[PDB]
Amino acid sequence: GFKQDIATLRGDLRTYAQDIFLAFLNKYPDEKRNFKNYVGKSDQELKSMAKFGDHTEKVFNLMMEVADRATDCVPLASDASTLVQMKQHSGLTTGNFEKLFVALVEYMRASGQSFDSQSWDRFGKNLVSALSSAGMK
Ligand code: HEM
Ligand SMILES: O=[N+]([O-])c1ccc(O)c(O)c1
Repeated sequence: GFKQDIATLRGDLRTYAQDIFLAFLNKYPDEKRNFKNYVGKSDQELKSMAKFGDHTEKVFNLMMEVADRATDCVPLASDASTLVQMKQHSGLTTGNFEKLFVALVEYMRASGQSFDSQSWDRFGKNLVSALSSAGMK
């Protein structure tokens, strides 16, 4: 289920982080607007950049923190607030996060593995609604 998926992901976090983030950027080309240093580079090129692996993993580490602190795939309000208030997230709307988890859910379903896709789908929707309650546009 959800808890095991957190362990699966954390076990090889950098690899999953990159795979899922690439699936997201490729599914929603316009989203690269929030990542000017990633434009005009193939998946394999992005992989070779230090800050791509570093940032993507640090994103997914935080995401696993929030996921693990969640109850029934409902994240803590304080975790959503953290995400809203991050200076790096100044420009963002819940739409950015919604698309990320759409991509994440899609990745899981297409994976050979028994991820609990429905739980992650719920977690994503519940994060979005919590982001809104903590003040994100
Ligand atoms: C649950 C979802 C997310 C989590 C947990 C998360 C977490 C983080 C973390 C930890 C950092 C700092 C990374 C570092 O120190 O290198 C970061 C930076 C950043 N994030 Fe998020 N993030 C999420 C979603 C998003 C989304 C959906 C977008 C835009 C589509 C976004 C855009 C950015 C930008 C622009 C930065 C700083 C510039 C950069 O590192 O690319 N984040 N995020
Ligand atoms: O949301 N993500 O997955 C992100 C956000 C910023 C990054 O620099 C990154 O490599 C991934």
